[PDB]
Amino acid sequence: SMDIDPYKEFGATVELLSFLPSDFFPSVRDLLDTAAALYRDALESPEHCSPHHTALRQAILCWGDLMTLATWVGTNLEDPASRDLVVSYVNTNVGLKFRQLLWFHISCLTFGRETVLEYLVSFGVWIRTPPAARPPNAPILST
Amino acid sequence: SMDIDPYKEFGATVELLSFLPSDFFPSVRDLLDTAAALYRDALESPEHCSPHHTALRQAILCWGDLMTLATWVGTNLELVVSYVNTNVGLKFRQLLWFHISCLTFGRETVLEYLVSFGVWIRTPPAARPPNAPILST
Ligand SMILES: Cn1cnc(COC(=O)N[C@H]2CCc3c(C(=O)Nc4ccc(F)c(Cl)c4)ccc(F)c32)n1
Ligand SMILES: Cn1cnc(COC(=O)N[C@H]2CCc3c(C(=O)Nc4ccc(F)c(Cl)c4)ccc(F)c32)n1
Ligand SMILES: Cn1cnc(COC(=O)N[C@H]2CCc3c(C(=O)Nc4ccc(F)c(Cl)c4)ccc(F)c32)n1
Repeated sequence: SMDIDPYKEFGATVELLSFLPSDFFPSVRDLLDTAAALYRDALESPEHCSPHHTALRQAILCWGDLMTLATWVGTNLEDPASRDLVVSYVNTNVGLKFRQLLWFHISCLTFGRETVLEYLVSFGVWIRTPPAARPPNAPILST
Repeated sequence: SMDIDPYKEFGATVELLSFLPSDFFPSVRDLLDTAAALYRDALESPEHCSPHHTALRQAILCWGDLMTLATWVGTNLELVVSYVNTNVGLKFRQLLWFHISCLTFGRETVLEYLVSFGVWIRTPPAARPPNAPILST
């Protein structure tokens, strides 16, 4: 009966990240490509660097495990579309969680946590303003 | 792809933990229970506390997502649960044990114990002392 919030220690919460709609978040493919492109040397490094790095390290690997289970279904699980349904669960339902988690951490390193959090409410408020009055410019993430 | 080692930032490797045999590690139920008993308050806290705390936090939750998925397949299809607890179980048993033990007794102590144990257990019956080396504060 323990309840740990992956975001608590970084000044956010699961409720908060779910304020951004599903379709705001980049893909997992695109997210890992970006972590590598901007951070491989630090993630692969033997320094802590930041708490963010530590967490990101763990989430890439954890997504890894979920993906190596997804490959293992089929190549070991005999039945046909009862195999596809599992790999479909993995890539859409859990994938959303990790899309949230990875975004949060790459975006925090790239842009700074306090800037990430402000952009988060600002986009959530903005996107929910209906088209009728919602400005052309969604707010921006920068630095 | 990049090759990240979850142990590297704490001065060990996946290789080095595999030195300890499968049956050295407690069960996951037993590991999570100890995490809670010894650390619930720090793990649920809003401070980082330490890199070990940060990583362990993520591992518990990760194991949780795998259980979540495992409970899901049983009720949404008709096992896959064989693989989750046999193959993947061990990896999290290693990772959970490593971080809990590092916080409990100290990284450098854990690493000394880990080599001394792997050597000791490999010394065959005929000559292995009956008393294994000890892990303690
Ligand atoms: C050039 N510049 C300087 N500052 C800015 C930022 O501007 C915006 O994007 N404004 C947005 C804010 C939300 C909103 C609403 C609104 O009422 N939104 C809303 C949506 C959902 C809610 F739940 C609530 Cl309470 C309010 C109506 C009109 C708006 F223009 C805006 N640009
Ligand atoms: C002064 N100024 C004017 N424009 C700018 C820069 O504007 C951009 O084009 N910013 C982009 C960068 C990505 C991003 C995201 C985002 O979510 N990015 C993201 C973060 C982490 C990731 F891993 C990935 Cl794959 C994407 C959300 C909103 C954005 F506006 C922007 N400065
Ligand atoms: C001379 N002396 C001084 N103290 C003592 C008595 O100490 C013990 O009985 N040590 C035990 C403590 C647990 C443990 C483990 C272990 O790794 N346990 C473990 C670690 C982390 C966990 F999360 C869990 Cl559930 C179990 C491995 C070897 C051990 F010897 C001991 N004699």
